[PDB]
Order: sequence, then structure tokens, then C-alpha cells
Amino acid sequence: EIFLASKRAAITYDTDPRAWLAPGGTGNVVAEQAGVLNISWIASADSEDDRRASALNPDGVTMELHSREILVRLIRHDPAVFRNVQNFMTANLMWAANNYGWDRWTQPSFGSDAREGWADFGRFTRDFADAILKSSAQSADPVYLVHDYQLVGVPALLREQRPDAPILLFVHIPWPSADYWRILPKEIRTGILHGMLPATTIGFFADRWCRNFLESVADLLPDARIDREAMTVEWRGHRTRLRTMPLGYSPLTLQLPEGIEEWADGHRLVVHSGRTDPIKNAERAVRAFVLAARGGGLEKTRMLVRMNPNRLYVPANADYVHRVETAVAEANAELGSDTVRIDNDNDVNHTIACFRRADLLIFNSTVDGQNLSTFEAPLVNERDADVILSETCGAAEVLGEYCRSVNPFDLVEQAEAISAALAAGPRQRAEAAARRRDAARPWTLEAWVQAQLDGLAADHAAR
Amino acid sequence: SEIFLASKRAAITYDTDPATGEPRAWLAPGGTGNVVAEQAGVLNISWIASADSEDDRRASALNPDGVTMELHSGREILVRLIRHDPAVFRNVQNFMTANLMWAANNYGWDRWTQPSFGSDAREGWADFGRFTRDFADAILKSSAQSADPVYLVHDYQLVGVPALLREQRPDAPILLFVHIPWPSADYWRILPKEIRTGILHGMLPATTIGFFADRWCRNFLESVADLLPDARIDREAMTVEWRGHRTRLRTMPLGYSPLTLPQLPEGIEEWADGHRLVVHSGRTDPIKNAERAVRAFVLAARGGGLEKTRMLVRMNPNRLYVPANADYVHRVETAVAEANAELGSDTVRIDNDNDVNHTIACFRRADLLIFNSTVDGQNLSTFEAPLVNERDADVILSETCGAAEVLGEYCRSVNPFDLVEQAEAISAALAAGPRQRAEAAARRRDAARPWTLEAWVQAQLDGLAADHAA
Ligand SMILES: Nc1nc2c(ncn2[C@@H]2O[C@H](COP(=O)(O)OP(=O)(O)O)[C@@H](O)[C@H]2O)c(=O)[nH]1
Ligand SMILES: Nc1nc2c(ncn2[C@@H]2O[C@H](COP(=O)(O)OP(=O)(O)O)[C@@H](O)[C@H]2O)c(=O)[nH]1
Ligand SMILES: OC[C@H]1O[C@H](O[C@H]2O[C@H](CO)[C@@H](O)[C@H](O)[C@H]2O)[C@H](O)[C@@H](O)[C@@H]1O
Repeated sequence: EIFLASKRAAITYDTDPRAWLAPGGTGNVVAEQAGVLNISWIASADSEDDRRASALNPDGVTMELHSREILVRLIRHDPAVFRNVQNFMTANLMWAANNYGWDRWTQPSFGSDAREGWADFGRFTRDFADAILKSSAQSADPVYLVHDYQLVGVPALLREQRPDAPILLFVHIPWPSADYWRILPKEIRTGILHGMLPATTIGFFADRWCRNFLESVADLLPDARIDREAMTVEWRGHRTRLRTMPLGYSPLTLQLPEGIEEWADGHRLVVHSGRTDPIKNAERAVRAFVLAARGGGLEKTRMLVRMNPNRLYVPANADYVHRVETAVAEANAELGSDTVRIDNDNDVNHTIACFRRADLLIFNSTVDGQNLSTFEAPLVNERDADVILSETCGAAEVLGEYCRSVNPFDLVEQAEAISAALAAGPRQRAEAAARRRDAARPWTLEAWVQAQLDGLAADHAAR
Repeated sequence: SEIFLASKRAAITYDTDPATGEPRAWLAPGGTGNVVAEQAGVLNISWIASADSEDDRRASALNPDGVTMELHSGREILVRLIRHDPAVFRNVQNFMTANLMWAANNYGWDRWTQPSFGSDAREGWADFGRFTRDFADAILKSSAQSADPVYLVHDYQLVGVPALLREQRPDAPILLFVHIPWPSADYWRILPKEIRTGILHGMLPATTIGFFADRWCRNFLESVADLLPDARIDREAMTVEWRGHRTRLRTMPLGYSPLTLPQLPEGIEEWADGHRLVVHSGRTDPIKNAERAVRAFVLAARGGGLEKTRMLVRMNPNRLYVPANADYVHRVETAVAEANAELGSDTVRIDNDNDVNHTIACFRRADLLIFNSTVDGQNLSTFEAPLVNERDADVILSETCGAAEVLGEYCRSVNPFDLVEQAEAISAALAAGPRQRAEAAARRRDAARPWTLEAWVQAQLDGLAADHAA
């Protein structure tokens, strides 16, 4: 019997009664997993509509994915507990701590808010734990799949009630270096770990994340013993195993925005694509393109920055959008009017179409847990587009050889790579794109779900 | 042993001498070089460093191949000042500031918005190379007539020097000492490809690489392993095997120089009269964190019992204008004003001159000492202050200071980013009775006292030897 819980569900209630999940983001991923495994899933009720929906149906709400039909069991939290955790989680706290948003010299500075969110997080965690254990209460052997960085607190709680059941905690974001983790206040930095370690298996998308996690546990829990070879953690009589389970794309979930086809006609098209989130790094990308375009030969080339609006209420995300806009404008002032454009909407089909039309794809994240875009876009591109991929994406551990692996902070290197990519002829690119697509293709959602099960199974058996 | 010490500068002084109208050049004591002269196994010592005044430049021109300084104990040292191309020197200085290098090793970048490397990094890198060579050339050239020369290389700016020595002295013992932190592997990677590997290339050829703290060595090992797929690291032995050369990393903590150990700045005595004094002292550099300290102070005083309590921010100024420094000062002064405007007038004060006496007077007067650096290679103030404090002052110490690995058990140990913890620490420290404080201050001094400058020098000599022996 398999029980899967995910923090986040972006459902929309329109009329064809009609409830559906938004594509992209982790939510769709975990929902797809429920479809593969044929289960219910557990997630939180965000909006009032979600709260209303769960009240009417306690047994489960039914929604259609971007593909399939899944059955969610939403949780109604406290509307002040939950609203506050959805600040803690955000870059203000949790997001900034795992995706490297702090400079230390001037940010962060923790106060009373941190103790309060940390408490609310405890309530939010129990909310989830109680709800897993309940809907799994009539199960002789249950198997727990806990998905993500919000549900970090969860395994410790489950292990109390089900101390012999297999638990996988899977984190979809990076884990930072020990030194950076310590920035977090003491109760949080150890408390988070106290809740993760009781899991049978902790998984990430990349080795670097697993290594950083171990170094953290060794830096903060003295009565702990780690094995960098075995990727293991023994602590208070828990044996925890760390695993890399890379993920690429969903085969199933696979035309152009207004005026784009026209603007790009007879032009080489550079495409940056990513969420309105500072880590996607489109400011630096636009900057690096200007750098390439003074270095000439880039004529007849145009850049398109695809953004997907997301959490624009967090100052950072909206500042990122502003930084990017300013750069685009400055680029157009220097290189000539309409050289670069932004397209900032939420249509996932518009994005895939841009993946298709691209001559050069840039995925230069400052950091990224994986980046599924960098798998999808080659697998759909019809132009044999080159791919500039940052060394700091989890994906680079799988496709870095097959791509122009760049340092996301170096503009000169990013520009030179853009120049190189665009100077390559059709036959050179066709060749490269061919291999890229071969390196990408086998990393399917189905195959990742399998990797979770096979991993958990073997690790549970090695107790 | 024949010893060749290299560092950024050599502490020298000059007068006009009476009865000849002739310049006189001394060599103010307590220099790292003077201490090495005084050791056991060494026959003679030659010091190489950058010229940096019309005195330095003119002396170098007078004796281009070095001159022998006269020490106490009848010892002499050879001091060779390098006259670099000024433009090279200027750009290398800038390259070492928070504009680029300082932020790489002292954790100043948020990744999301800074940094963004341009052509400047490449220009700077090249000057760093030209400067590195200038040094390497000078070292070798004055160790030309030496059979088994021992090379001591100090300071971050001389990092590239070991590779350039081995090239010509493949069997010589070479110690490189780094006085600043070594950042995490993921953070080191932020640097542009040429620089991040470049630096490591120039370092590893040393026999021993030393830092002030374990965390630094570990972070360096993790960098190496992440960046040189050829290299091979051993955490247990703290040794690196790369291209047939085996490097050993040694943690050699330094606390203070006894030779360096006044009177309070104008108006400080009277302003602080019959008041408990909180002291924060550090250079005007972002990492010293003064302002998180002022904010933690407010947080503590708000909860009361900070009655009759006051706070002085000691700051040492910087000769150049570096933006990150200027912004830190703004941030501080804003925090100081918001504190005074809440706790009443003249509750907190900044004092901002360059005078090592005034600093010590402040150390002597302190009722509570704060050293909450965001990061710090060691922080030598946290040893000096307890050893000169006349009032059994407690110490709040960042867990991110190198010094914490030696003094953290003898101080109140803080996460320098957590304001609440810092405030609670301040409150506790100030609630203690004088006897409690006396005891904890005896222990604190007794743990600081051994870590002398001489003990540190010996640790290098001894460790380089042991490591050159395998
Ligand atoms: N709803 C929506 N989804 C998108 C859009 N563009 C891309 N996506 C999807 O969102 C995913 C992006 O994930 P990734 O690039 O790994 O970074 P993430 O944002 O952290 O998931 C991709 O798999 C796309 O299929 C868009 O404009 N709207
Ligand atoms: N030149 C100078 N030295 C100072 C001043 N204030 C303190 N110091 C000394 O500088 C040392 C502090 O160094 P530390 O905080 O470890 O970092 P550093 O600033 O890089 O040396 C202490 O031992 C003080 O004796 C000042 O205003 N000017
Ligand atoms: O601006 C550079 C600074 O370098 C030194 O500071 C380092 O060296 C100290 C000991 O020599 C350490 O205690 C300290 O942790 C390091 O930051 C120098 O002492 C400073 O004065 C310079 O400003």
C-alpha cells in the first residue's frame, strides 16, 4: 500500500463543474506520480475555493492533470498558520536558505518572526503527519512517500507511529553547503535535520545536494556518524541512506505567442525560459547576450525571455522581473529597437512552442535542484538548438557534457559561449543535438518513480 | 636553516637622523620576520615584501638586492622590498578588496544579484599574475646562492607564489599561510573558471598549506576535490595528492602578539562614567557585523534591565573608498541613530579613528565585549581584549570566527545572523554577578594566553619540517 503526500496543489475551478491542476512546478510532478502508482495523494488546501472544495468532499476531490485524472485528499489547515508557513517556505526563509539567496553581510537578520514561523511550521507538520497516519491507519504495511522541502518535518513524526515502515523523504530543491545552512537559526538548522534523518531514504536530484546534506549533518549533529562513500547517516540508532534519483521530463506532458513568429522571422532566436524567480538568472543572460553582440557576428539574432509569473508577491521575485526588464530595455537601447523581447504569461504551450522555435536555448540558473526545462526543450526542439546550461543545475550532472556548461556568474564566459553556439554550422549542431536528445531521453518520470521504489525497497531491506 | 619569508609588507620605520642629516631605517619589532630570526634551527633569514611608500621605494632603489636589518639579540635579517609597476600594484589592491577577492573568501555575495563577472575580472587576474611573478622572481633571486632554502610564504596576495617556486626548487620545503577563511566549495565555484582553478594550481605545490581554523582546511579540501578531478583528497590525513605532489594542510591558530600589549578617546571616559559599557571593535569592513550588534543590543535593552547600560562602536577606517565598506558604515550609523532615538539620546556612540591605543583602552574599559563577525579568518581582537580587560568583561563570539575553535567554550557563542540569540546572549552576559564573571574571565584568559605569535611561528617551522620529511 503506498501513501504519497505533496505540499502544494495549484487547482483551478472553472466550467467546461471542473477542477484541474496547473502544469509545471513540483505539484504536477507529484500528481503525475499519483497517476503512475494509482493512488490518492495528500496535499494542502491553499485558497478558499480549495477549502470549500475539500469541505464538500472529505473523501477526495477529483481533478484532471495536464495529460489524466487523479484523486486528491486536500487538508484544511488553520488559515493563519498556513498563510504564515507560506512566508516561511518562501525565499524569505526556507527558499532563500536552499537556493542561496543570502549575501550574509546584509541579509538575513532573524528576529521573533523566525521563532513564530518555526512554531507554525511545527503545527503545519503535525497537520500533515496526522493526516498521513490516519488515511494509512488500516494498513498492515504502508509505504510512505513524502515529497518535498515543506514536508521535511514529516518523517520523524511518522517514525514514531510506524517505526517499522519504509519512509522516503524526497527533496526537489538543492541542499546548500554546511556553512550556508548554519545561517539558519539554531533551533531551525538542527530541528529540520531532526525531522529528516528518521526517514529510511532521503533523496535528491543531484549528488552535490546529497554531499551537502551529509556535510551539514556532520557539522551540526556531533552525535552523528556519516559515511561519504556509502552515502549513509547513522544517528541515535537511525540508519539513513542518501540517494540521487535524477528526473528529466514527463513524456506525456509534452504554438507561438502573439507576434513572436513575426518578430523572429528571418532571425536566429535565442531563448531564455524560466519562472519569475531570481534563480532562473535571466538578467545575467540578457547581459551576456549584449556582451556577445558587441563582439559582433550576432547580427540577425534576437532574444526572447519567456517568464512564467509565479509568487510575484514576494519582493525578490518581482524585483527579479524588474531587473530583467531594465536589462532588456538597456539591451534594446544599445543593440537597436526590438532586438530583445519579454513574454511574461502562464501558458505552458506557448513555452514549449518557444522551445521548438529556438536556435539557442539558455538555462543558466544561479542554482537549481534539477531543471526539467533543460531536458524538455532539446527533446522538442526542431532546429537542433544549442543549449547553454549552468554548472549549478542538478541537471548538469546528467547533461553537462552534452551542453555548453557555463559558470552562471561569469558574463564573459556566458557571452563567449553564446558567440560559439551561434557560430556553429547546422551539421555541427545537428550532431550535438542528436547526442543531447539521447542523453536526455531515458530520464522519464515513470523511470524516476521506479527509482524511488527500488531505492526505498533496498534501503528498507538493509536495516 | 636558511629561511626566506615572503609577505605583503614588512613593518619598517624611518627617521631623519641628527648629526648627519641622514635617513635612518629601523624595523619595528614584533614583525613575523623578527620572530623567525629568534627561532632555533635557523642560520639566517631574508625577508621579501612589497614597497609601499616613498621611503620603501627609495630604500629599494638604494639596495636593490636587499639590505641586512639589525635586530636585538645581535641577529640580523635581510629585507628586500619589491618595486612593482604601480598600475599593477593598484589594480591588485583593488582586486583584493570587496570589489572582487574579499567577497570570495569572506562570503559577501548573494548569488541572486551579485556577482556578475565581466572583463575586469580578467584584467585583474592578469595583474594578479604579474604581481605573483614579481614576487616569485624576487624570492628565488635572493635564495639563489642557497643550497637547501626554506620558503615561508604569507598572506592571501602571495597565494600564487608556491607553484612558481617549485618550478625551480622542486625539492625545497615550502609553507604557504592563508590568513582569511576558505569558503565552501559551492561558494568558491562562484569565481570565474580561470581564477577558481588558477588559485588552487598556485597553492598546491606547497609542502604545507596552513589556515587559522579547521573549517578552513576542510573547505579547501572540498574545493580541491570539486574542481580538480585529477586531485585526490584524504580528510583523515588532511593531505592532497595531485600530479605526483602531496600537500599537507595544517591548522595553526594564532591569538595575539604579547609585544603589542593607553587612554580612552576624547570624551569617552566622561560619557561612559558610571555606566556599563558594551564594546564592539573592528575595521570598517562588512564582516565585522557591528550593526547586527547594535540591533541585538536594542532587542536586549527593550526587554529591560539594561539600566545605566551603554554601547560604543569602535571602528578602524580604511584608506581607500570601497563601496561595500561605505554601505556598511551607512547601515551602522542608521542603526546607531535608530537605537538612540528609541533608548534615549547618547545611548550608543561610534568612535572612528585609527589608533591602536584607543582600541586597547576601550578593551580595558569594556563590561561586555562583542565579536560577532559574519565570518572572520581568525579575529585576533578576541584574544587581545580579554587579556587586557580590567573589568572581567564577558565575551560574545561568533561561531564563524576562526577564534571560536579555540575560545568558543570560554565565551558566549552566537550565530551572528540571529538577532534574538545575540540579544539574549547580551542580556545573560550583563545579568551575571561579578564573581561569576571573574571566574569565567580567568578561564577565558588562561585559554587565550598560550596562543602567542611565537608559538605560532614555531608551529609552522615544526610542521613544515615534519611534512617535508615524508
Ligand atoms: N504553467 C506553466 N508552466 C510552464 C510554463 N513554461 C514552462 N512550464 C513548465 O514548468 C516546468 C519548469 O520546471 P523547471 O524548469 O525544472 O523549474 P521549476 O520552475 O523549478 O519546475 C517545465 O517542465 C515546463 O513544462 C508556463 O509558461 N506556464
Ligand atoms: N592599525 C590599527 N590597528 C588596530 C586598530 N584597532 C585595532 N587594531 C588591531 O588590529 C587587530 C584586529 O585584527 P582582526 O580583528 O583579527 O582582523 P584585522 O583587522 O584583519 O587584523 C587587533 O589586535 C588590534 O590590536 C586601528 O584603529 N588601527
Ligand atoms: O583587509 C584585509 C585584512 O587582512 C587581515 O585580516 C586577516 O588577518 C587577521 C590576522 O592577521 C585575522 O585575525 C583576520 O581574521 C583576517 O581577516 C588583517 O589583519 C586586516 O587588518 C586586514 O584588514
